[PDB]
Amino acid sequence: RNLMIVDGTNLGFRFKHNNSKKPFASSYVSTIQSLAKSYSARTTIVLGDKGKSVFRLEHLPEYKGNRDEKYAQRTEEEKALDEQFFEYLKDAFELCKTTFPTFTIRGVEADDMAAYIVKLIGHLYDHVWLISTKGDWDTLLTDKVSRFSFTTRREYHLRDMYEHHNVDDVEQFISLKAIMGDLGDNIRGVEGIGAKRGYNIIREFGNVLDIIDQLPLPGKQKYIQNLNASEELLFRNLILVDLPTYCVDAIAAVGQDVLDKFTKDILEIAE
Ligand SMILES: [Cl-]
Ligand SMILES: [Cl-]
Ligand SMILES: [Cl-]
Ligand SMILES: [Mg+2]
Repeated sequence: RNLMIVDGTNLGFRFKHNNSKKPFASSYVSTIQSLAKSYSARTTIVLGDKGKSVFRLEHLPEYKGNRDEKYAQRTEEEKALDEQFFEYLKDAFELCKTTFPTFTIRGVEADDMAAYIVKLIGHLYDHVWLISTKGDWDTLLTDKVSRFSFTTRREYHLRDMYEHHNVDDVEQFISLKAIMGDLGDNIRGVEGIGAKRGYNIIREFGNVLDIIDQLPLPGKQKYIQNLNASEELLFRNLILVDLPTYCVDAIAAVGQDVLDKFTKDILEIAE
């Protein structure tokens, strides 16, 4: 009765250390099978990353530049080990494809594919279970869309949004992420705004688009002065973090034909 969407590269890292040394294709597929039973998945779709986010790099050339730097500073042995891991992950994906619908699209993040699948076919299922450790995927939560993380073991539901993310709803989460950015993705945020302040700002003035319309905001605090100077950053960050709004555009960035093919494939699966 449910749809299960697997963040497949993310799952591969589950046992990254182990998965770099010995082949894991059979274990990988049996994990997905176990998850599908646990979550009563009538349909299971596995996603992988391939290349870099063309859409996000066009908006922010420095996007995930910290991650690129780390890869570039690997020792030759670290790199070989990673190359081994990715060869094993490729084998895992190939085996996976024999059993489950499995997609990679060069230049498109798994995030965008997942968001688009939920939009396109989520209505056909009782519940949608997202298998990912990425907090960014909680921009997709609803009354009928939840996430499971293998690292934390938590099942993430919309009703628990404040516990998880210091906001009450997805619109707020998206706006807060835009305001705060993310060090890990090399996305700058507005100086002096923590989760508390940001939530309070959103509850006062509205979402980031509403905030932008009201600049300059009243208030003497330095973090308000910082916000008032940040129209460009806020608008760009919203594009970078608002998965539901931009997921179609992010797929279309690599070719309308590629988006059309993906749409066709997903609708076939859901029939
Ligand atoms: Cl590599
Ligand atoms: Cl700032
Ligand atoms: Cl704060
Ligand atoms: Mg991110």
